[PDB]
Amino acid sequence: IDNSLNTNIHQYHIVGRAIPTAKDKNPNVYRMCIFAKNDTNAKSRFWYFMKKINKLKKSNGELLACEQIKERFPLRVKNYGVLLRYDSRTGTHNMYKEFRDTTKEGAIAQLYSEMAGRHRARASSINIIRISEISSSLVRRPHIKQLLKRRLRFPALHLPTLQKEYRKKFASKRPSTYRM
Amino acid sequence: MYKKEYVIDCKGHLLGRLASLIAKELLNGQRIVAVRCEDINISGSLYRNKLKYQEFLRLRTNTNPKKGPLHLREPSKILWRCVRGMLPHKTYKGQLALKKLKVCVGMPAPYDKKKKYVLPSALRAFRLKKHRRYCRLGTLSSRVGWNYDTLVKKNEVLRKQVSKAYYKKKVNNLNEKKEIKTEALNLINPEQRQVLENFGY
Amino acid sequence: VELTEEELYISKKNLLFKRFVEPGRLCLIEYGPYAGKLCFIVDIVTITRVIVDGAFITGVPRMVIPLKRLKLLKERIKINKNCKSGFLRKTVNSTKVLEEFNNSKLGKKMIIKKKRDEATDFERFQVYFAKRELKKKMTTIKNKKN
Amino acid sequence: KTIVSTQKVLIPEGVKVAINARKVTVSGKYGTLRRSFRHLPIDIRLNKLKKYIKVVMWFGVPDSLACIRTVCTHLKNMFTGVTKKFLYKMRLVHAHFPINSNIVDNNTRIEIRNYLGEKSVRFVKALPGVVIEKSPNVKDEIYVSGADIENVSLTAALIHQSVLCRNKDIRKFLDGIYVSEVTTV
Amino acid sequence: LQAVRLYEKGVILGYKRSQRNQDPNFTLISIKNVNTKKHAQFYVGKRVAYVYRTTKHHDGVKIKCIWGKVCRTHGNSGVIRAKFKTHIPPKAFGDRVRILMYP
RNA sequence: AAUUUAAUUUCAAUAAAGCAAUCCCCUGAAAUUGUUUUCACUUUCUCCCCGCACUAAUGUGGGGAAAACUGGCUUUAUUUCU
RNA sequence: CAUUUUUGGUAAGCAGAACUGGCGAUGAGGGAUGCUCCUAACGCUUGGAUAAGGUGCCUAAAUAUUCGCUCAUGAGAUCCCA
Repeated sequence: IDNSLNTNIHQYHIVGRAIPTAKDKNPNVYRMCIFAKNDTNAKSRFWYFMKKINKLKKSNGELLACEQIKERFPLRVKNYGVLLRYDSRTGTHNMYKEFRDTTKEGAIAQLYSEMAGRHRARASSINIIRISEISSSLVRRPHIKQLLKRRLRFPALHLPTLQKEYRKKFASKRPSTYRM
Repeated sequence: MYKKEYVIDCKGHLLGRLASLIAKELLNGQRIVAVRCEDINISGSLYRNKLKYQEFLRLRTNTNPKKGPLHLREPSKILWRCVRGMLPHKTYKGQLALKKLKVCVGMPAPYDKKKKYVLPSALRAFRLKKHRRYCRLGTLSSRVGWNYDTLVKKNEVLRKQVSKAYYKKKVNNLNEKKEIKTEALNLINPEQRQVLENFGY
Repeated sequence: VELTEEELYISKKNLLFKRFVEPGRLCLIEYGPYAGKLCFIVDIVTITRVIVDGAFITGVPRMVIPLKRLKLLKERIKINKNCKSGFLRKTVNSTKVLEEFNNSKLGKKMIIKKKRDEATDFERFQVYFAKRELKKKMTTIKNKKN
Repeated sequence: KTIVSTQKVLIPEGVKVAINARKVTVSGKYGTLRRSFRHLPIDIRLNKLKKYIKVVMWFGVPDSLACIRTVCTHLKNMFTGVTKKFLYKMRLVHAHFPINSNIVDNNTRIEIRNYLGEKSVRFVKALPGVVIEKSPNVKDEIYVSGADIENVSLTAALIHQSVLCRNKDIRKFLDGIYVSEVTTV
Repeated sequence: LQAVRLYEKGVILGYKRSQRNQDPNFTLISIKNVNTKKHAQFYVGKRVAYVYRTTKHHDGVKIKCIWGKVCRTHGNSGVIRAKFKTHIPPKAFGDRVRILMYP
């Protein structure tokens, strides 16, 4: 529906297996959940992991399932812990981060934004190894601990912007910053 | 626009945006009187701006400064130069736009009688954070020796005090107009009076 | 123990800060698909973003927006933090906040403007005609006063 | 980063405050002191009845925390100054030549003669509201007093800066007038 | 007073330029009220009249007219492309135009 | 501006019932190959105790209770109140 | 001449090779400008919608939205490219 705050990164549960052979009379079936912008991207990342772990390329296997995975309670805000492997210019690093968000997909988008903004790391150079809902008391980030207080009621303190129609070129008098 | 003369009170406005908005209007078609032009804001610091003006002064010519550039010292002329930069002034179309612009430091009284407009996106408050350094264009000009400042300071104060006397008189007049209007609202025929009230009187 | 005349003192403080991001405060959306609608502050996602939830009158679903897209109103209704749509409807109906908004000067300017926007051609003439009657009478009163 | 940072600033009993829109003014026995803080964008609020001031910042960063701690210290100095003037006791050191300290202009300008036997005059005028007296008790001692710790210190610094040698060794030659003791009346 | 105008005001901008390139088939029109594509879309099919003053008597008169019609936007701020029955002169850039209420 | 019948772990009210209280839709933390079992977690503009105004606050720091309004489940009907 | 592989030579907008594509023999749009980079090869016209590429102004489209990071008493800002 939305296109004003929207994230098109979604989560897909993907299942595949090795093709039956004389050597592989009974295959091994493999499942994983993967965050991607589309089904082809999800599949290609799944295939890359099948290649990295197993000996199975797209040629050597067959896809059992790919399906988008559904938010249980979208109105509820939840504490996500996310564990990364990422590449810098001069090396590879592991990192564990906390985000309070409605859903895991919002968190992954936030994570890519954070890694890009603060570390210059592109989506290609990041690998999420597990994102999951965790207890509020177990968060290490002060900015999320501050939200988790009993009484939250800060003053808003931001600029007006309106929209294109009432985005006047010139004005008779000077604007009111406080807004009250 | 669609009006004979825009007058702009350029106090508290940020240089680049103020110039750009003026320029596109000149190109669109409009005579524009830029007024109160020492109280324009540059986003750099005083030292940083002094350095930039120093580089501008350093730029001259080896050959013959009679064919050199102009190091205009008026804050109004600084705005004018910036607008000129934002016009294709070596054309005829650009020259016509350039001619349409009028610049003045302080409030010239024939155009103080006129209404003043502002450009709301271009204020220092509007596009700069509070905790980041800035510098007033007149302050910078004074630093690099323009020094026509005290006369304007006296003139602006005298004009402002008269404007206060004008504002109180205007308030008196408006209050009296409100009082007669409210009294003579009773005398209107009921249905018509109800309609006028409905649509916001 | 409790306040007596110290009650006046706390009351008569001149503190600038008001319109806190409290749960159940009314806010006017200024941008996006649901612009010009009024809505309550439910949750706070993060420093930029909040969970807003429309009035049943205004027709805006429960959803995340940036706080920057709201113009906060004075009124606020105190509610428990976990509440959903039935309780929000029951509370809004109870507290009659839209009437308070209509009474409020910004609300009043908006509703007057709304009438003026929707006014028909005959209605427009009637406003002109009424103002003309008023000016005639008002000028006659100005003659009267001296 | 943080949403909320606060400070609760105790005020002495006699202080007559007037601090609106971050233009802080404190009056007391020794004077009225005015000091803008309008570059610092924070919610200091007064409480007259139960005394104290509450300072609060919205959406703090460590820069903001530095500002809050700085302002509260600065405000406390303003209270301290009006209640009791800040006195900088400056001892005049010389290992050879008598250095003549003649206070002129009603405790406003100290005349200094004969630094390193120079046979010449250095006059060093004070800032507004900072009195320069001499000590009856200790011959080398000079009292620099006023309502503001910054102006008295600056006045003292000006006196040091005025005296100091161009080019005879800093380790060897120790002569000049220095700030010994920072007190109040 | 004596006249009633019965059009809305506009400003004949340039032709439908792009950086350092010219298309003279389409003209760019600023309509006084508009500042959005969506609002401009209301006025999209309307007949447009450029009236201009001249030196000599032509058909006994010193006023002449070019006709065109608005037809599609040129931006999100509602600046609109108009196609005319013959190209309007660059001399008339920044001049006024009449946007009729019909069809 | 919409629209059709499908498809895909999708609701939300409506007003009468029930059910459990750190309990539950949930989510934690624990003892080849499947289980399964433990205790951890809600609210409050309710009440109490200490600190009595000690707070960012039309309150508050710490310590305890209370309830099921709030949320959650099981129902029974109801969908242009939403 | 370019990418990639490449030999000599301290290196070289240097000399010498390989594969392929260009230019030469080529307009057009971008790369601020530019024989070669990128987009793309061309009768005459009308209209559309896009590419490369853009959208503060010069200069056509956003002082768009959205999250980070960033103040520099010579900051930084589109391959070749200084």
